[PDB]
Amino acid sequence: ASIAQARKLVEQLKMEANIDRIKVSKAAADLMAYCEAHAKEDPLLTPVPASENPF
Amino acid sequence: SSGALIPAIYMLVFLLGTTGNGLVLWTVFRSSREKRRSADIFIASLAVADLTFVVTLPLWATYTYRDYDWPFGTFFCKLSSYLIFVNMYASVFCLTGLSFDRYLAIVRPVANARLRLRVSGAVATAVLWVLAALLAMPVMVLRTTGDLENTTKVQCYMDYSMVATVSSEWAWEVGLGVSSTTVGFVVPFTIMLTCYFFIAQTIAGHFRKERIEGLRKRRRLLSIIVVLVVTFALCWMPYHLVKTLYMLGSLLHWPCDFDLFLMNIFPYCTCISYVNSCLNPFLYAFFDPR
Amino acid sequence: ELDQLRQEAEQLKNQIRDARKACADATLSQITNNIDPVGRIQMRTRRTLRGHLAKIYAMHWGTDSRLLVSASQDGKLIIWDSYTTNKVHAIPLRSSWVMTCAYAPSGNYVACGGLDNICSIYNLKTREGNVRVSRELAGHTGYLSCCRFLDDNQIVTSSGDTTCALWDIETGQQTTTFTGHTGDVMSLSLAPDTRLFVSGACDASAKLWDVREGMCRQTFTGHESDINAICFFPNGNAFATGSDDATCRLFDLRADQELMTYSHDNIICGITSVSFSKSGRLLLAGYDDFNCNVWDALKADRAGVLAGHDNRVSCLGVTDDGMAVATGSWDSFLKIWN
Amino acid sequence: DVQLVESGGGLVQPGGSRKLSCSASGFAFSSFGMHWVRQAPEKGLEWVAYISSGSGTIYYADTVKGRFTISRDDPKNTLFLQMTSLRSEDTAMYYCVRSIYYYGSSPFDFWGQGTTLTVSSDIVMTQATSSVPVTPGESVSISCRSSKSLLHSNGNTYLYWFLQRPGQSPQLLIYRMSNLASGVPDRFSGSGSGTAFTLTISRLEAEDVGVYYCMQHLEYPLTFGAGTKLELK
Amino acid sequence: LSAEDKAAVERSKMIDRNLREDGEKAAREVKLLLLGAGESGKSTIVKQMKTGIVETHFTFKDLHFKMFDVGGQRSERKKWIHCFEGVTAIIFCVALSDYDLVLMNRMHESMKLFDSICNNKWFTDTSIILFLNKKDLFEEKIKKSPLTICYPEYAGSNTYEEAAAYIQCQFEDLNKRKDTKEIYTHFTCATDTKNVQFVFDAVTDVIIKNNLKDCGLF
Ligand SMILES: COc1cccc(OC)c1-n1c(NS(=O)(=O)[C@@H](C)[C@H](O)c2ncc(C)cn2)nnc1-c1cccc(C)n1
Repeated sequence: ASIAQARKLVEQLKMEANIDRIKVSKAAADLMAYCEAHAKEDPLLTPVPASENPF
Repeated sequence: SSGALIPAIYMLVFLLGTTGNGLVLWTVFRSSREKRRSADIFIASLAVADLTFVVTLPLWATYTYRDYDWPFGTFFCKLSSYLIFVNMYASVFCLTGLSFDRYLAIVRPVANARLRLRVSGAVATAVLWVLAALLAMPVMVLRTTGDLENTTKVQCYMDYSMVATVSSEWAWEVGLGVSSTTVGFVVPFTIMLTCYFFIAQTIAGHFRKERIEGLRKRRRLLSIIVVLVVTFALCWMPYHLVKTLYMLGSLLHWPCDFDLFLMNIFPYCTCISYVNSCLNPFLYAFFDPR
Repeated sequence: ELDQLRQEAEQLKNQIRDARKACADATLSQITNNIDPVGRIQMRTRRTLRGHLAKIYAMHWGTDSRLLVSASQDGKLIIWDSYTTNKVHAIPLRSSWVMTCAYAPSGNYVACGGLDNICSIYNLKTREGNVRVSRELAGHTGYLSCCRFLDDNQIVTSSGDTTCALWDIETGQQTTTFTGHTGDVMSLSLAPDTRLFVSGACDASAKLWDVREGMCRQTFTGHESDINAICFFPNGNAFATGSDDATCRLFDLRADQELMTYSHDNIICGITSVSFSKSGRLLLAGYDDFNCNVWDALKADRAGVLAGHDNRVSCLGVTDDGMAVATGSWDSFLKIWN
Repeated sequence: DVQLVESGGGLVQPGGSRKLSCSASGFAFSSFGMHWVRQAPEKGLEWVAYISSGSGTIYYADTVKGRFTISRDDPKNTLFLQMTSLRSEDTAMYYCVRSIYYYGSSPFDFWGQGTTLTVSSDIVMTQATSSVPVTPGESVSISCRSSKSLLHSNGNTYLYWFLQRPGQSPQLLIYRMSNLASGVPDRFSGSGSGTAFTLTISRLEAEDVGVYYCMQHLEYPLTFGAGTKLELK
Repeated sequence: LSAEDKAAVERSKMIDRNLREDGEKAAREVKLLLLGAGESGKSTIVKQMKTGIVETHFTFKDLHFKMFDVGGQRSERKKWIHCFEGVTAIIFCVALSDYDLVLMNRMHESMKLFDSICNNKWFTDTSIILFLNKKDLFEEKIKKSPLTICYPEYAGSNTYEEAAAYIQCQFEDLNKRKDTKEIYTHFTCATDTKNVQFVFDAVTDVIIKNNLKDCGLF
């Protein structure tokens, strides 16, 4: 029984090994830019009193 | 006889009752509302009826040392009498409602109690107060005030005028008595007797099991369920007792020797009638460990 | 036979850890410390729903940001109207043990399930005029944790023992079953592209699946206890994980790292749910300390505290438009905040 | 599948009394509300009575306030309508109707078959057009006007449309402005606003010949129009 | 409002009435839970009462019951155990014929399971009904084997009553909370429609005690 899971795991990490990686600075700048570019579309950060609030 | 200690006994009763009721109301207020049971609403009604029954005490306490001189105008003592009587009626009625809830919840958990939303659906806490206020409307202002032809002592009291007929004055007053006092004295006490008799027979028929440690709890349960009514009776009897004695004596040819005795003892029983309400917070300082 | 394993497994894990360790030049706080704080945010309770009679275990928002679905521990499943607090439907379940409700992306189907090992699908729009069970899904061995819709014909489920499955609805037969976990699987979220999704195990691990093929592409670690909730970033390149270690974490897909850890010294309870807000600036997290904290995304600073419940909060979500926030508890109430 | 059958009616002397009945067939009768709609020999479509779910709200018409009674019994799945004093303006088919009301419901879904009797302020929809020649393969438009603007504060209009081919029962086409119904081809469009409403078709076939009607649902007294015949020369 | 809004609120009120009726109907039924160790007398216990979770349904003397069984769940127990907070009692089956079978003493595994279920933080205000299933096997098994193999610290002869008392008291000892909950420990193999009577007595006693603690002076 252990023989099957042995291969099932070894091939799993073998497939895991070959992955292209991106650098943390650029990856975090991407989320920063996306979060900054939609500030006006957030109804929870900056609300509106009565014109467009169904609740 | 001709004692001036009643202001001091009034002060001590006020202190004890106010402390106990403030403690119990703070304990029941410091908790949330929805997590509670269905009995602490009646408990809080009892607490407010106890507090309001006592807040007015110092006025009538100093009424003795001032020796029948009323300094607070006209409406103050009539509202005082209204509040004290509605408080006494409300206290008796809310204890009655609490026992009614206990009956409907404990007698048969399966056969009855399908009317829990009917009787305990927060309707008692309104109907009891409404009935107390309605019955206290004559107690609201039927009172009068004044002096004598030469007596400068200013006291306020219940109006005996009712000029409709001289022979109907005492008749209507004794009717008021033997209606209000009689119903408030017999209906609650009889329903308490029936309720606790049924509870006792149920708990005696369902606890036949001869166990080791639960017999102490069964004995304690029966002891508490008997001493509750024992204290209620032996601490509330003399009030209605002396009023009944006076009303039965008055319409009869009776020797006036004990008139002094009854008049002397009448204001004394007031203190123990007060302490009957004053030991109510003990009923949950001892039997409620929350 | 295990002698080769006891070296190859370690060599492979070292060769997969060294690169991701050597690609960690900086952090999120160090780069995003210059942005201004979001300021204290206050949210009031707008509408409270008073229908249930037991615990509430699940909640989901429809696509139109108006309808709602709840599944209580009693045999009921109520569909609400979030604008006027009415009731449009009430479904009596066959089994009284439910742990997930799901709403179709179109508005015609509702799915539920629980300890009964089955996932029932109900049909709402019917000529007769009542909800009728359409298909009873079978093939699992443990309790049913969470289910989600892709379209009106496919559904992804998260079983109890190890498995997560994809089957079509016309035929009650599993289409693809992928197993790589060791322990229970509780939560899963679907990416907007509908081609990828992640699931959270109970052995402190989260994996990224592929809907088409059925293999596991990536794995992440880091928590010291089980994971109870996952929600994607709105963009589709990150997800947040809740744990019973009293902490949340944010991972990145292309980076294969953990960015920031959201944990305070005052909190010691567990986390029951997590969901992002629009634009990915706020992170609402349910807590077992009778509260619902609001966190910042690019900073660790805590925003306001959302506290209006008498029991623990179990499920919460944010509408597609981004206006309302819904929370449910083990009390009978379901609150809507704004 | 869904079937409403109603029967019982003959000749009545001017002052007599008779009772109608309609029987359901498997559509969860207890969860819907039912109506009654009248139609003189060659006239429009009036309104008669109403009964709601749970036998709660019961609203009548104006002309029949004091001589009609409506009742239902959930067992046996049947509906009744009594008559007391009938004059010469009660000769019509009575067209039992179905209705359901929730957030995304479709009122006036299924219409019955009809019986026959021969005794022998409010919104006014004009629909000034009476008859227009039509030819297959092109687009035609029908217009309707109302006394009051129907745009409520909720943001949704309340005015419907109907079709009736010669020799059968009406059916629903669009259950608001711009909300197409189920079981109807998608060659229809509402495109209405304010008080001037319209309805255009893509192509005209041989099955679309008939009469088209209008109906308002703001004020409870439901008024109708007059009709627009298509002749298809 | 419009006519449709009034119709919608009428529908909502009708649904609320129906839900209240359903809750009131379902609020007066006893709920139980059977937990066992491996292959125990649960199979023969469920007999005289009349996939995963299995529901059993029977009534007795104007009282309505509802019994569950989660033996075949096979998952992490601490994770799905939340849902059973409102149960009235917890029936428990323990095999007396497994004191010599080993698979690691079987009876010791049962003791550990009883410990974990009894001291769990959820079921702190609920009673426990303990069934000792096998009687006839015990009589023929004590005469040939020494009980010291199951608990060496015991001192005594090889009769029946002392052994039964020792087993019962050792099972009852693990209950740390002496005051809040009570154990009953009835034997079996005398089913004879008597087990349902024992369950009825236990449930009526626990419900009257719960009512007394909830509203009474307790
Ligand atoms: C605030 O109250 C009073 C204060 C002072 C004197 C009073 O009475 C003499 C009361 N009082 C009253 N007056 S009285 O009865 O009309 C009295 C004037 C009448 O001469 C009478 N009646 C009965 C006998 C035996 C003799 N003489 N009636 N009730 C109460 C009451 C008392 C305590 C608590 C409560 C709730 N109530």
